Amino acid sequence: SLVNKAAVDYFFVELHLEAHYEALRHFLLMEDGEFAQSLSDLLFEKLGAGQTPGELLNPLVLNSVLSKALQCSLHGDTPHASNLSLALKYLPEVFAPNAPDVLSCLELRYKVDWPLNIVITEGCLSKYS
Amino acid sequence: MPREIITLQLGQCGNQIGFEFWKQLCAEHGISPEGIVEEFATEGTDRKDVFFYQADDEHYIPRAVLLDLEPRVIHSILNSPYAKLYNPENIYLSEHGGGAGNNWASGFSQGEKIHEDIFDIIDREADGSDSLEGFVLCHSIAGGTGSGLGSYLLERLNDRYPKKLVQTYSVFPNQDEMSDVVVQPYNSLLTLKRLTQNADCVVVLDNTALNRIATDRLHIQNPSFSQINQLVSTIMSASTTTLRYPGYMNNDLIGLIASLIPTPRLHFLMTGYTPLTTDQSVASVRKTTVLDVMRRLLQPKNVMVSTGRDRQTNHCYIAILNIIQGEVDPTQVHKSLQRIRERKLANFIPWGPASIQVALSRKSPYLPSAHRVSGLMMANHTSISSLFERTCRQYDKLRKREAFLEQFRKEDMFKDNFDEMDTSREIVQQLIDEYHAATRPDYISWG
Amino acid sequence: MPREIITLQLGQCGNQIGFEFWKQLCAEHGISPEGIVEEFATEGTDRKDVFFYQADDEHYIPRAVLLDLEPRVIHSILNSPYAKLYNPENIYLSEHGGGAGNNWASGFSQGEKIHEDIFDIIDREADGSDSLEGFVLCHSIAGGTGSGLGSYLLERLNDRYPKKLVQTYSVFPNQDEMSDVVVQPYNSLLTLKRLTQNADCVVVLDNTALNRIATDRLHIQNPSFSQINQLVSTIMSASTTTLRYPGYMNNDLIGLIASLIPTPRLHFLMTGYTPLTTDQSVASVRKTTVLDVMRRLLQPKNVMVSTGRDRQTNHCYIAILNIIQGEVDPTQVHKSLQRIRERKLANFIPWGPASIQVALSRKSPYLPSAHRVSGLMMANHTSISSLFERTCRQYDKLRKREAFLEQFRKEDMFKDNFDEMDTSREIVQQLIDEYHAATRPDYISWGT
Amino acid sequence: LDDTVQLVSGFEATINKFDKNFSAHLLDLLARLSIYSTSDCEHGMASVISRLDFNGFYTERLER
Repeated sequence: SLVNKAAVDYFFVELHLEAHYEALRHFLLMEDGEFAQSLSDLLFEKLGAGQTPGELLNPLVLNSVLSKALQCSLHGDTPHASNLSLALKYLPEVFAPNAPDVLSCLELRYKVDWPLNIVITEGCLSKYS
Repeated sequence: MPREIITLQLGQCGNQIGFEFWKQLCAEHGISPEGIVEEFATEGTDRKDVFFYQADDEHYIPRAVLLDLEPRVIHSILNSPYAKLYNPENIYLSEHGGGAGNNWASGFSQGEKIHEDIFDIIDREADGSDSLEGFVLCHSIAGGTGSGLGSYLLERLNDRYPKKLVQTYSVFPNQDEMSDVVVQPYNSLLTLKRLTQNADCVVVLDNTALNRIATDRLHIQNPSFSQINQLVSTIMSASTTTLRYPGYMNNDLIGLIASLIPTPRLHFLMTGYTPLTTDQSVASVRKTTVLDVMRRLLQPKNVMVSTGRDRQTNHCYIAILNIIQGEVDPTQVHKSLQRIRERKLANFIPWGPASIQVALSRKSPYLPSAHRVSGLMMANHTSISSLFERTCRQYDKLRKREAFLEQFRKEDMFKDNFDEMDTSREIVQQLIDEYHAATRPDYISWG
Repeated sequence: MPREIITLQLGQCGNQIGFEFWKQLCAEHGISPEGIVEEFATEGTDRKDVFFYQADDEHYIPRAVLLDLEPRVIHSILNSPYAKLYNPENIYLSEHGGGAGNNWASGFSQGEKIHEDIFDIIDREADGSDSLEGFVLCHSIAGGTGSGLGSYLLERLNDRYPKKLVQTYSVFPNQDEMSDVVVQPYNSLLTLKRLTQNADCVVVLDNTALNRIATDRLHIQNPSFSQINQLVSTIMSASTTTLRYPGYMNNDLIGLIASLIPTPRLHFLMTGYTPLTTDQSVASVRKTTVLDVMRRLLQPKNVMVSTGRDRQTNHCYIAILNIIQGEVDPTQVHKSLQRIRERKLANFIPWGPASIQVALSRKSPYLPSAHRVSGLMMANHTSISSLFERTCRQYDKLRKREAFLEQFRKEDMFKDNFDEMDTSREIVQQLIDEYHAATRPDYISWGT
Repeated sequence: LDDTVQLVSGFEATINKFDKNFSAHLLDLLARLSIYSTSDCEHGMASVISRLDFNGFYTERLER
């Protein structure tokens, strides 16, 4: 019981588990509504224009979209928003028209340091993505 | 990015509504009456850029262009707490101070004379907007200044931003209250004309409903035009909180309005709010449940539209979306839906899918909310036609009676006849009928 | 060594503007009105030699030459606190005291009469300068003396240092207001001519724009002539900052104007400053943001050049360098760029390389900044052509009417004809056309 | 001083060729900076690039 109590205190104060959950809410849950709106508009413009993953998921395009969404977001400049990264699961050759899963190649990863990576597992980060 | 809204305040009522809107936004964001963020306003979570522009890193200026044909309203604004909120270069006051004589046509002609200045103001406010969607004009249709200048502002916004949407909040005259603006039905007709020709969406605000709400809910025996405009500004603030406090949902205007506007012509929306509380009753934070909220929403005292008692047409809501802000339990929403179904509290259109959309929005951290849960409803309801039909009938009655036309006869547009008012009334009647038609299965073939 | 700047002060208005410019430079460098380095000027990072010359081993004298055709202004300079700032050999006063009669040609003839004194001043300032870059002439285009004598000074600076760069901050007269100086349009044309021919970069200071900036930004309802001269001096300071404040980049006037001046003819620059404040308005430290600064600098109401709002022509900057000092948030810069792009607040040149150079420098402890963070932009912008084209058109309108030529006919330069006014109008028109071309890709062929 | 015009035009052509080579090397540097800014989504590096390429002269050359 003493070990468990001290571990809870360590995780909350030292490992900032609550702060990690807050970061997940800010970035992964699209709490920055302006960033989410800009991302959604850019995504639907690219999908409707038929941009390929190599064109849409190009690091220059993804970085520009992320930068614009963060600059337009009140929370986009927050250090919790800085933990967000737009990654590609796979590179489609062509954006399939009217496919709802067209943008399923994008993954948002959250980095967990030791020992938090014991609790925030790679499976958990994959589910969040 | 947020869809920024430029607020155009026209005439006494429009300027009062703009002033109260800027006051409410300042209070929610912790902005002083001078446009400076208060030291207590540490929650940088509000979206000022939707409605306000930054003049500097510290001074917030409303993205508002003030256009009036009568100096009285501009002087009242400069004596209001929001006098420093608006850019003084974005405030147009007629030098002659003679007003529009309660004539919509005179106000419109003055707006045309101040068209360049007004559109320069609108462009200056737009440049302060990072992703300006378009302009929202708040005005009354019953006066001379607020009606004519509001129509002028709508026209100039359509001319300058022809590829941008132009929505108006046009206050139609109270039909249960004796309007001091005897020419109010003509002014209302001219404003509806301008909304039909130069606006893309007209939200009908019946001053009769504002007065009824003030009487029954605010205990105001005689709601003033200023009090009605301040109520409208409070309603707009509550409906726009999700725009001003970005979150997981309802981060854009189009997402909120998509469920409400079935056709470009069928753009007459009804509103609902819950829980409804009087400004004086802030003291008791009622633990209103979603079931309690939904029950209060069905009360006519909280509806911002004064529909006539049509006995022949069973006017109904086609769809209702309630955006609820504050502490809301999803289980309370479920219980609310259960109670509504058992009570058959909402009828929907039978010809297509319709539901209650739920948007969750954060509250302003700087403004204490007297309500644990609050909500705005946007709904397409055929009873909204009764407000438009009543406005059209009043316009036709005034034109047919030449009532107060001598004040209008001073302006060239209304000097010889009110035929423009009667044609406007007919167009508004057709719009009302289309909004009523959208409650029916044959709406698929409308137009 | 610093890139020294010789200040040429012409006529009453030009001499007042030059005096206020030298005062501002001294304040920024911590030089007293008597030429003594202030004790507070402990930051030895400033280039005093840019704006002051050493007259002896102990006395630093501003590189200012006071030239007038009327003795009143020269006597006022010698009776001003800056009397010891100027080299007494650099002060030319016409013995006749009659001035130029508000005639540009008379001012030019007086400059010719005072040519020896002015070029002696320029040579003395150059020899006192270890690495003299060139001369900057501060004058008004609306009078008679300050315009003609200013053009004479520009000519003599070009003659003496033909291999050295000469940047000027040349204030062109307002062309939309009816000048009480009927020959002002000729004067304005002559000043724009001299800026086109003998300057490498001309920052146009429109007194109409100065008044607009005072009203909208400084909240000055009625800008005084002294306030207009101080606005012109502020514009000159902003255009000369890279010469006067040495850093990693743009350490010389020629280096400063090289990035701004793609072709020799397209040398008409417009300026903008933000935040603009009147001397009286120091009280409120406005938290000006980078977005607010950039927007006001691009706003004609805050720009020290009064370009009309042309809706049809995309007037543009040939080059802009912003030296920004103070607290700047990268996220605020990003939001500022986003808002600028959405509002299209700045058009850039399409025909050549241009960028914002950034040098980080400590601020002068001697110059009080009204802003927690401030920045100066020096830019070559095609919208300055709208001032020069309007000045040229007004000049042609006056010359075709022989307006106010009787005052010029008193001087030998204008006794027989007004050909100098027509040549000045043509030069100012060519300068306007070249500056407008510099906003376009075809600027490579401008003047062909 | 102005054959002198011919000498000036030849000098200008040589200067333009040197400028082309300098611009090519600068464009390669800018391209590498752009790649770095695009990999890490670093808005700071995009702001640095916008400082170096405010008129976009080197952006097109790096893309080319």
